[PDB]
Amino acid sequence: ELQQNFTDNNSIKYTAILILIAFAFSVLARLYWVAWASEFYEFFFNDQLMITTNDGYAFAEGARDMIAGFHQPNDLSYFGSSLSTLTYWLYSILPFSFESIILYMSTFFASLIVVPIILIAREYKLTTYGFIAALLGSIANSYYNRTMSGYYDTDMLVLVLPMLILLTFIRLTINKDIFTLLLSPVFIMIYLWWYPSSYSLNFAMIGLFGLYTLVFHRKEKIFYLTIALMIIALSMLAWQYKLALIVLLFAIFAFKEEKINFYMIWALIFISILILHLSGGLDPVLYQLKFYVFKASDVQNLKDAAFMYFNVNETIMEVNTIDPEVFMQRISSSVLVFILSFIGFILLLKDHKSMLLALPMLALGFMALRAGLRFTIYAVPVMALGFGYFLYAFFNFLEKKQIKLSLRNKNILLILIAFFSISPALMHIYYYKSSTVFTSYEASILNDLKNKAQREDYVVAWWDYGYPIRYYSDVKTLIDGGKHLGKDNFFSSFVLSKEQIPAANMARLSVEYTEKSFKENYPDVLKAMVKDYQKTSAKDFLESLNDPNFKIDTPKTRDVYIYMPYRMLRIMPVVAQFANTNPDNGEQEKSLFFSQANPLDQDGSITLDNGVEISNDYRSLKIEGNSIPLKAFVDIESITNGKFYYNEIDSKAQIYLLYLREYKSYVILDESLYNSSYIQMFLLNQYDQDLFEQITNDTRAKIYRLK
Amino acid sequence: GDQNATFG
Ligand SMILES: CC(=O)N[C@@H]1[C@@H](O)[C@H](O)[C@@H](CO)O[C@@H]1CP(=O)(O)OP(=O)(O)OC/C=C(/C)CC/C=C(/C)CC/C=C(/C)CCC=C(C)C
Ligand SMILES: [Mn+2]
Ligand SMILES: [Mn+2]
Ligand code: NA
Repeated sequence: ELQQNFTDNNSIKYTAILILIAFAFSVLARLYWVAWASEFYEFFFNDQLMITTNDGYAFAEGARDMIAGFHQPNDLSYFGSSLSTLTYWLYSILPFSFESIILYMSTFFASLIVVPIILIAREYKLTTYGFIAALLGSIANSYYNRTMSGYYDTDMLVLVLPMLILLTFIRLTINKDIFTLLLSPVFIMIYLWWYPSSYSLNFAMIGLFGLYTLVFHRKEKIFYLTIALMIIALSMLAWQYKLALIVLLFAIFAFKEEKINFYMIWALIFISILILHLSGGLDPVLYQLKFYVFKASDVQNLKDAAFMYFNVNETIMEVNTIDPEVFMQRISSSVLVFILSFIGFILLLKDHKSMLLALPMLALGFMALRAGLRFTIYAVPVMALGFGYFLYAFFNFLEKKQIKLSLRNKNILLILIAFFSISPALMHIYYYKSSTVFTSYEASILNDLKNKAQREDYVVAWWDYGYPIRYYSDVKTLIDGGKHLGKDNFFSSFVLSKEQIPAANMARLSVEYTEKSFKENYPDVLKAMVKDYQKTSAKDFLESLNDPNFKIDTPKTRDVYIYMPYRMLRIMPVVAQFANTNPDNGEQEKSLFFSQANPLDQDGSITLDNGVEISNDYRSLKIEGNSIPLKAFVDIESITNGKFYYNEIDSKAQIYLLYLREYKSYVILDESLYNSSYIQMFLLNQYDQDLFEQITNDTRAKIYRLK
Repeated sequence: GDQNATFG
């Protein structure tokens, strides 16, 4: 059984068996988390585990609304979005509950990545090494991270499609396959339909395919024709125009031998580049660079049409930077396998020139080093192929140096190598005991909100929570995962971190002006607010919001709820940072002192996660070797009852220490954050009953209503 | 790590 030769085998039957085994491996591998999570009630809702990224609830809301057949005007529902649409088709065709489909789609579709990897390896007569590469590439750390069970997001096909395009380019270079003329464009369309941001990669790949053609195939018409077709597929033409051109020119080339003259096809390239140009061409690319590579604040380019806002880029986890070791493990689950993968990729390049067309994806992945961990994904399968090639190279070496190795022993060696190098990825899965976006309890609080509020009502929350809130509660939000620039975030930041009088003025005004902006398209909503109430600057207007005698000339068109969950506590200073910024200025206003930490236990002088020693006295802290006096120790025994004990310490001091008995947690904050709407209305349950009605009072979250 | 959520 093991004595036979697998390396030389590239048959369709063997390749199908390998694809099936690798695909079952990919699925099986992301089934471990489901087995783990299933024993915890905290992760369920509606008899099924819950989704596992914040962004999944956007497409989940969209799917739900497609199934119901409508949404509200200007809830920003992803109705008609690609992933919502595929979810709706599968839901109508299959017998599983909505939550199960939405849970398992990534587990199915992300595993398709196994197909192009080993078909590409097969085009080079290396199918078995392709199998190894597909094993590594399907579960490699960062790829797994964004495609595990419950990662109900657009990432699940975001490498599958470009890899299929690559395969298509390879078949054209090796067999001059005429079906590329059809599939190359079609795939680009599918890619653009599934993930519009793909524009940039497509533009790069097509672009390189052009330069490649000017070099290695400067005379083969099929390359120029497919380039023109692909440029059309990149454009904003309606789909019927695109498909008409693609199928038309395809038949004309496939069944005509007098074919298309070269002048005509250069004309087609010119018409094409003109069309893509009208379609905005290259502008989306420079915009994406502006946000990710150059990290500019004003990315929409509105100098004095907007105010100046804190930059969200340095605030998003996905976009956070990463050190070389973590970069390498993100791509290959290990430093060693990464080095060998890179060597392998070089060797593959200087043996198969066509793999040059893989350089954009590779480049995108490396761009993570400047642009954030998010991007390593794009280098995972290319590099996996590199690793495949390294192995082929190595054993090739071992024969070109006449090393006595049986077939059985070469095969045992291969199986052992693949297992040992795939180990770090499996270990990563085992340890990546990721949890749900929210807890069942929060989903229950938000679903009861659904039965209490109206579809046309708003809840002011932080943008992190916009998609789940709209999913579980079916209401409107001010900000969410895709509406979260500084200019967007400012209002929720203000509502949550200022005092209650101006926070409630801002909740009414911000919800009303957002709703108006659907009909009026303000480039800056705050700027419409300012230049409406006859104020001179942003600061002038905002300071006038502090007035208990504030006139409100905008009539009330809906209820406005405010959502205050316990889990916001640890990101409160970051939330606060947005409204801490003078819009006239861009300038920071106050310093914001905050942190939350857990005791390690107790003897005698408590230590906490963050190295902050709490005095035995409960009268001073010791941060970084410096002892700082406390103004007060607030001992909170009931977040819902608002039962707490305010111990005065030093009227001359300025920092507060809070103990959360119901969580065994400590908070260290300043006067400005202590008086914020969140800390008062959530932690201490002190709210102006003339301004808000308490709708939900729970230790894990509070919901208030304006009036 | 890979969340369109807030950190800090
Ligand atoms: C649920 C949700 O929020 N979706 C939104 C989506 O609807 C919205 O349109 C979008 C923008 O707001 O954001 C939500 C979804 P998203 O975050 O996944 O999209 P995104 O922010 O655009 O992600 C950007 C990622 C990309 C992969 C795009 C390209 C990034 C670049 C830095 C440009 C690279 C330039 C090239 C020439 C490519 C080759 C690389 C070289 C040469 C180095
Ligand atoms: Mn996302
Ligand atoms: Mn709705
Ligand atoms: Na439990």
